[PDB]
Amino acid sequence: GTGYDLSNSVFSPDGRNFQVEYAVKAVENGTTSIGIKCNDGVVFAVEKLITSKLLVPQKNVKIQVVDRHIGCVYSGLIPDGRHLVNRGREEAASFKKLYKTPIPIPAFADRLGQYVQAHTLYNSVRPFGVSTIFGGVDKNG
Amino acid sequence: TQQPIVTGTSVISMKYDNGVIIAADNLGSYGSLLRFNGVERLIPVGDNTVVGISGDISDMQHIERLLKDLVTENAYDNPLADAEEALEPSYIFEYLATVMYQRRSKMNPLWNAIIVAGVQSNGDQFLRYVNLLGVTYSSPTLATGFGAHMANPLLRKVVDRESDIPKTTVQVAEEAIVNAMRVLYYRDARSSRNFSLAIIDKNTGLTFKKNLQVENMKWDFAKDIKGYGTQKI
Repeated sequence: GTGYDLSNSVFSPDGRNFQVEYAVKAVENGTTSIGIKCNDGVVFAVEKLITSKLLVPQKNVKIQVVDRHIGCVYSGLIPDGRHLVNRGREEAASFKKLYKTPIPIPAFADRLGQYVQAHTLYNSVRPFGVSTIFGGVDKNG
Repeated sequence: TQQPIVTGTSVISMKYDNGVIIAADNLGSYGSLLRFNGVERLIPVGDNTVVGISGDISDMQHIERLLKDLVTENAYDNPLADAEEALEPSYIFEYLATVMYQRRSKMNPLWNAIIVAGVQSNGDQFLRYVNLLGVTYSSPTLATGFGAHMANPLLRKVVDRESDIPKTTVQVAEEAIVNAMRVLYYRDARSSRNFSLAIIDKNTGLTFKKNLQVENMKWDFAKDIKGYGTQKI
């Protein structure tokens, strides 16, 4: 058969979700962004394409902050990255409200992962067109 | 909150030529029981604002969490969060007052009286009061509970009108605040000897004095009081 790539959450005969891979294609077409885990922390870096010199320098920030200890950078559709960061901020807020301590990095990672994966379960929603490098320092380093 | 349980008493504050000063005793009373000592009731918001809270301590901790999350959310996507777009005292107070009036209008009030003190970005002093009813007002001197009956007379002796603010040095204001705290310890049954004080000045930083104690207590004349009228020995 054919037509497997037209709808989201549809398995192809080889067991793939082609809409997710097209989202990955959209990601690869984005600007470069990297993260480096060091001995006692993390560093995030991103390239911002200066399309013209009419862009105000040092503005148009791409790196976003979650809570006060999590840093997130993304490549792909910037609006989808902002959406994912907002969801993660809500997750971190609820975690702090219930459990008092700021959300650990693995917990936050699983929150974001469950959100993104849920966006690949239904044909009524589009997969996320971003790849996200995030992290920070918690009680475990 | 439909009835307060663990409560905190007076919070007092006054303006002076360069800024504001605010004090509150470190006591959480459980009815008539001075149960919890060492309860910080002055919450610095950043480096230019201090919120003094009186009343239900659980609602005070709720307000603390709200202020923390407000600072956090102000930091989001805001490179000037440490500069031009930092949280101002007027912003924090208007948020608190909106919350208090909404809770009052839902018949579920935050059983507190709040004094937001600080210095604006333009150096202007901010000193305003909101309570569980949503009533808001500002004055050169502000006080909650018993302070509003006893501390305010002593503080208005120092700063009676707006014109007296530029004439009020920080030494005079701090001395007045400490004397008012001593008077409150004298005549308030739900007050503590230990208190905390906070000075927010436009020229220096935020100074947060903890573990202060009421001193210079006049009790000697009590040895000469005998009986309740006719007792001679």
